[PDB]
Amino acid sequence: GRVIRGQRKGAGSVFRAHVKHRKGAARLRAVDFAERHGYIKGIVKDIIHDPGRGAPLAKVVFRDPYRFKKRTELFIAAEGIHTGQFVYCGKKAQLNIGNVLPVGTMPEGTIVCCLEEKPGDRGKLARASGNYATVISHNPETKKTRVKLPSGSKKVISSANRAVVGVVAGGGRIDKPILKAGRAYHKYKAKRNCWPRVRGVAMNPVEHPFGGGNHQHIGKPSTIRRDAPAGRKVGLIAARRTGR
Amino acid sequence: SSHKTFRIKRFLAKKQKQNRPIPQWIRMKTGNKIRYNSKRRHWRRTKLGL
Amino acid sequence: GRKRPVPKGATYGKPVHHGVNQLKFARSLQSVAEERAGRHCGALRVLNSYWVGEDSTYKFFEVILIDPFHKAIRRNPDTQWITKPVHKHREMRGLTSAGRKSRGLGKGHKFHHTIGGSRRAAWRRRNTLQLHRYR
Amino acid sequence: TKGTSSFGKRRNKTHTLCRRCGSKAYHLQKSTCGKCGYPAKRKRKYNWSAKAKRRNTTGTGRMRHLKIVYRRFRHGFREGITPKPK
Amino acid sequence: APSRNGMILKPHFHKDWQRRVATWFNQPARKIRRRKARQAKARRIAPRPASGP
RNA sequence: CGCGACCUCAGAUCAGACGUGGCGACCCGCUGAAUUUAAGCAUAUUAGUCAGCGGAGGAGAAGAAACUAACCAGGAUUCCCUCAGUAACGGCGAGUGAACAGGGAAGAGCCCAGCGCCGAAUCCCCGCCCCGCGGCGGGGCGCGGGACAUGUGGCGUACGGAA
RNA sequence: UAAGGCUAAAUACCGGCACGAGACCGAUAGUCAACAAGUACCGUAAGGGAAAGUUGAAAAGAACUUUGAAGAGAGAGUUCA
RNA sequence: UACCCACCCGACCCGUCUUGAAACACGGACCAAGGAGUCUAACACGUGCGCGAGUCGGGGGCUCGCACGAAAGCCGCCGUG
RNA sequence: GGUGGAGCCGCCGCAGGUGCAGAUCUUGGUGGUAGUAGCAAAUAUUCAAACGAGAACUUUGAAGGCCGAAGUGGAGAAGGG
RNA sequence: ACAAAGCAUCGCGAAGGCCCGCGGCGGGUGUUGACGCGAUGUGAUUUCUGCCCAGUGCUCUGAAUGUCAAAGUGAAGAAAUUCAAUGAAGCGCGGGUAAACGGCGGGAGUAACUAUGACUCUCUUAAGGUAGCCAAAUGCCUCGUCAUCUAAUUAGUGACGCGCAUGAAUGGAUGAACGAGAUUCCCACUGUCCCUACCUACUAUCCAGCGAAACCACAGCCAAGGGAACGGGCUUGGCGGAAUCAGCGGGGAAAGAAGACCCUGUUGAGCUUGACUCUAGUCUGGCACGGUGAAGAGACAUGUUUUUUCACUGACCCGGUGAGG
RNA sequence: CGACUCUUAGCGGUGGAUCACUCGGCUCGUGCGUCGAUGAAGAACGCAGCUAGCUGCGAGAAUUAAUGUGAAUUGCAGGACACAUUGAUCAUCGACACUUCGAACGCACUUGCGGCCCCGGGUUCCUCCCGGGGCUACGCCUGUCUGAGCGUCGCU
Ligand SMILES: [Mg+2]
Ligand SMILES: [Mg+2]
Ligand SMILES: [Mg+2]
Ligand SMILES: [Mg+2]
Ligand SMILES: [Mg+2]
Ligand SMILES: [Mg+2]
Ligand SMILES: [Mg+2]
Ligand SMILES: [Mg+2]
Ligand SMILES: [Mg+2]
Ligand SMILES: [Mg+2]
Ligand SMILES: [Mg+2]
Ligand SMILES: [Mg+2]
Ligand SMILES: [Mg+2]
Ligand SMILES: [Mg+2]
Ligand SMILES: [Mg+2]
Ligand SMILES: [Mg+2]
Ligand SMILES: [Mg+2]
Ligand SMILES: [Mg+2]
Ligand SMILES: [Mg+2]
Ligand SMILES: [Mg+2]
Ligand SMILES: [Mg+2]
Ligand SMILES: [Mg+2]
Ligand SMILES: [Mg+2]
Ligand SMILES: [Mg+2]
Ligand SMILES: [Mg+2]
Ligand SMILES: [Mg+2]
Ligand SMILES: [Mg+2]
Ligand SMILES: [Mg+2]
Ligand SMILES: [Mg+2]
Ligand SMILES: [Mg+2]
Ligand SMILES: [Mg+2]
Ligand SMILES: [Mg+2]
Ligand SMILES: [Mg+2]
Ligand SMILES: [Mg+2]
Ligand SMILES: [Mg+2]
Ligand SMILES: [Mg+2]
Ligand SMILES: [Mg+2]
Ligand SMILES: [Mg+2]
Ligand SMILES: [Mg+2]
Ligand SMILES: [Mg+2]
Ligand SMILES: [Mg+2]
Ligand SMILES: [Mg+2]
Ligand SMILES: [Mg+2]
Ligand SMILES: [Mg+2]
Ligand SMILES: [Mg+2]
Ligand SMILES: [Mg+2]
Ligand SMILES: [Mg+2]
Ligand SMILES: [Mg+2]
Ligand SMILES: [Zn+2]
Repeated sequence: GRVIRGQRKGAGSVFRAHVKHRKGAARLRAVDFAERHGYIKGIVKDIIHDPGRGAPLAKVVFRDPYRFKKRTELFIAAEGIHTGQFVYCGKKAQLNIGNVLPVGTMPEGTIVCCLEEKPGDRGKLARASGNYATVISHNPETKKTRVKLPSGSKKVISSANRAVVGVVAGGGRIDKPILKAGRAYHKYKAKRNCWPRVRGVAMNPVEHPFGGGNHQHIGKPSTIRRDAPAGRKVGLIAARRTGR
Repeated sequence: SSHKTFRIKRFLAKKQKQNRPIPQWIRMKTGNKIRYNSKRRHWRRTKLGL
Repeated sequence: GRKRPVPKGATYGKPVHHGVNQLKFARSLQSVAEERAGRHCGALRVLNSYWVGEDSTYKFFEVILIDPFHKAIRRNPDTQWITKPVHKHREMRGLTSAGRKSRGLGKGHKFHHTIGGSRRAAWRRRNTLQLHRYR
Repeated sequence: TKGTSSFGKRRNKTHTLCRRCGSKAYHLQKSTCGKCGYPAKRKRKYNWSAKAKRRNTTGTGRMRHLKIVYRRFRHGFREGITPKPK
Repeated sequence: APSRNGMILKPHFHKDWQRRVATWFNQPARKIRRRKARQAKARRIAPRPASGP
């Protein structure tokens, strides 16, 4: 009868993302002469960290090669980047940690992060806190390249798009146990209102389809059609297997 | 409130002058039906229209 | 077409009015253009419209409008009937070429409803007990 | 404690005086009136409580212009003329 | 509930008649509004068949 | 590499106008239920109704046949009597449900486009004078503008019309 | 003879201005409202929403004396009452 | 006959639903004013009256500013129906 | 008979919003209950004078007391006007 | 009880997952990118997590000779039409999956007291309950049997286990710390009790002052009888003495509320699903916007149709920037 | 005859029924058929010699001029007026006037900020500053001006 939590995360307005103190988008410096033909320069200012993200950001100062000014960016810092390092960008850049190149240039097996899935979108893939994406193999004509993502899936990408070299800094954030309910509330209090999650079996059948009963049992198979209406589509969504 | 707007202060200015009683010679005019004001207010009971 | 705006399927009531998806609009798409054209320019007076070109997603009608208070219309007769205040917003009451066809009037055995003035004043005359003074 | 105890922490106000209505109806958070509907250009009358309709319609105010329009018409709507002098 | 040999009587009052009832107390005053027009038109076109063409 | 037409399209506190809102009994577009009835109910019914929304006028809408008819034929629309609670509709049930003819109130008819003819024969706004000015107009005079040939004015529109 | 257009008259009016009438109601009736009524008052608000007519013909509405702190009295007077 | 009192005999509290109410069934402290089978349409039968194989009645029309009139009277309209 | 101060009924016909004990009826009024329940949360008052028609309750003086600076003290916000 | 850390599955590489919205080229997650987001289940740690894919689900580059509509094509007719061929998704078929929903049985003989039965026979199913645990908050019979604790125990603790009807993330077994959580026993303590007593304050009490309400047919002493089958009134007895004060809780089936139980009603609502009838949403086909060029192929025919595949870029779409090479 | 209680009556309270009135409604007719950016409907705040409310009005504010009318107004004052006078008062209303909101209109709703023009003081435009007046909303028409375009060209 009611509208189940999960249906409500869409309207927002409470279930909305918590973003006052966030330092700004973690982007990748869109393209020009410098990226498409040369090797524009720039130095690292600081490694300030943003709330709600395990990776530290880096304010990298280039200088705009068209008007006397100083463009400043926010790169997801590759592990090893320090303050004062020179980060070089573009096609003619050389292969070492923190230099953004086009994946077409660097050899196979290179370990990159903050990759783009379409050319120019300023960095989308493999940028979480400790993830990387290994370049697999090239294809000179058709200008495509095969890339392995942290999920283990392999994706064919156009050789143009760029990606910084190295791994994302802050690896192993999942290794230390949260260890107390305080540290969880205190952790999501920087991301959005998705915390203490009530299991459906504890709600009355008007609020969640797994409800009701004189015992706290589910009642119907917890695997559910992918072609489900919103509101039923709860539990194991379109599970192919189910079990360890 | 002691931190009043101007529109709010005017409103109290008008409600504070409607409060007085009826002049006693009114009770002398020819066709009267009025004895007592009957439209008076007292700040403890019937708070303002606010 | 039209889509019945209820905040889900959500048309409470008997399963006859249960419908949301497939229903159509009473007026035409041309009499929607003339409306939006004369709704913008409240000074001007809609006269008539025709078709120009169409898409899978669009239909481009194009509308002739007239300025009721320009002396090249006020002085020349046969066009000063648009100045008279009777004709304010002809297309809002369904008085243009396209708008009138939705009202479904005409002569003959086809147009029997709307045999008074219009489709409303038709049955206003049928659902009235004519209780005479003398019975 | 839902009464006589919660009826105590009631300091701040939702509504105030509307600049068009004159009624204590203006919603401060929502910034719309709610008896006429203020920032909306049209008045919120309704065919749907006729008793509220007849509380403020033509004639219930002063009609301080309309009341002399009925006067002029009755006589002929003339203007720019003065009765014959003495 | 029928009783013992009447008619079947489908009377049309199910809809809402009380609202749209048209009483005819104008009837004798309309006889007079028309009568003046009938006369005022004949006096307006004086030599002419009052009945019309 | 400039200048000039036109076509599109901008900006003006440019010259002059005009639109919004209110009322809402009657009126015109659209939207549109459920109580209720059926002794349950889902079709039906309530009902194209209440509410919602838009728009007017002193009345509105309608209106000069892509009609009615089958007759020895009638002749725009609207209203009243009538047709008739009838032809038809309908879990053919509850219930719904018109028209034509006839009598009467009233009675009025007309324009375009096009096809053509006519030297654009046209219209608008400026500037000077003559009259008129408390519903801004007429008369004249101006190489004062502009619209119009991608189409203005006169005859003409099917009852026939032009020549 | 469609795909374009104009049009008075009979026709409708629980709003408005201005009237006229009644086998109507007569102050718990008749409009919520015969009166400072959509007023007093309630509700944050949408909204809700009352009670309450009559001295006499003329105020001629009781001067004065007296008891009482005073309210109230006793006489007196006004009045057809 | 009606006021008070006395006596002898009789005598349970009304309204209601109910097979059955004084009921350990329910409504009812008391008193004032208000308060419930209405109008319309459609049939049906009975009854009264006019005319009678006919008979109307409506809408119209002809006669008023109504005082009484938004009445009454009249019309191959009276039969279009 | 009385008080009351301006209109009213008989008969023949016509028309109704036409007859009240009752509906946990509506509105207004008034009882019995009853001069009853009650005027019992935070220890506390007393003497003299003043004023006054009138003092357990005002005011001044004196005495006893409590709040005891996380106040029953000194200032503000919102709210009140 | 919930939450919780922890453990665990599940979807998803962005024209994506989940999700909102009436509608947009609309919005949330997303100032995000698998160490992220969304969807669930269990609930620290320790120790473990057993069998079952037959059922219902979910899912699977899975065969779709099963069926199957709109159009589409084919044929007869004069035409409405009628009859053909074909065939998308889902349905049918086949794989996987139980940390998905959930499931995990019944009989006889047989050992040297008796009994019991290692052992051996059938039967059935998808496996037939494994490790553990138990008269537990889960045991009908039930104050199960033994012991212990008591003078005495349906209580408690401990063992026993054919357990009406325990048991493995519908989690099993444990368990330090913690608990206004549930029980049992002992020491200390006590007016809880034997068995009550007195003392204090505020009341009540009386007075001056001021003054309500619920309730009320009429009312108010009993026995028995009858009676709508328990009277205050009626019948017969008993009896009856004004006006009241403090108490009191036997009676007025006392007041408070048109019974919350129950039953009826062709009266409803909340929730559910294998009820009936539908719907938003989503999957699939057709048609439209929808073009250009290229090869090539089958079917029919002796051009048509089906078109398969690979290109193109002008619609269309997404990406970036202060539209700078 | 003690008090209380009950019934009835005489009077007295309490209460407002009945009755009689009625500047009000309801109903039915008739004539008319009258809003607003020259700023409406509605709202706020003001305005009387003594005035709170209703009503009437708008800083010219219980009205203004004008025209009829022709001696009041009144609760008390107080008054002008010469009642041989627009002449007191009322009615009409056609001259003039119209605080702040409001479609509300420079931007905003605090009542705050501005801009652009003018005219006073200030200045001797010296910019403020102070005072005063006129503009400055959106949409759209016709025209006008200034433009933009590797749009179509033409001349070069
Ligand atoms: Mg629960
Ligand atoms: Mg559910
Ligand atoms: Mg208070
Ligand atoms: Mg005629
Ligand atoms: Mg309008
Ligand atoms: Mg029914
Ligand atoms: Mg029924
Ligand atoms: Mg029903
Ligand atoms: Mg239905
Ligand atoms: Mg219908
Ligand atoms: Mg409506
Ligand atoms: Mg018209
Ligand atoms: Mg027309
Ligand atoms: Mg006809
Ligand atoms: Mg018949
Ligand atoms: Mg119907
Ligand atoms: Mg021509
Ligand atoms: Mg036509
Ligand atoms: Mg009264
Ligand atoms: Mg009375
Ligand atoms: Mg009344
Ligand atoms: Mg009286
Ligand atoms: Mg009286
Ligand atoms: Mg007397
Ligand atoms: Mg019984
Ligand atoms: Mg009994
Ligand atoms: Mg009962
Ligand atoms: Mg009298
Ligand atoms: Mg009567
Ligand atoms: Mg009575
Ligand atoms: Mg203390
Ligand atoms: Mg102080
Ligand atoms: Mg699970
Ligand atoms: Mg398991
Ligand atoms: Mg399976
Ligand atoms: Mg076992
Ligand atoms: Mg244990
Ligand atoms: Mg014990
Ligand atoms: Mg045990
Ligand atoms: Mg007592
Ligand atoms: Mg009892
Ligand atoms: Mg039954
Ligand atoms: Mg139901
Ligand atoms: Mg089913
Ligand atoms: Mg007495
Ligand atoms: Mg008396
Ligand atoms: Mg009264
Ligand atoms: Mg150009
Ligand atoms: Zn308002």
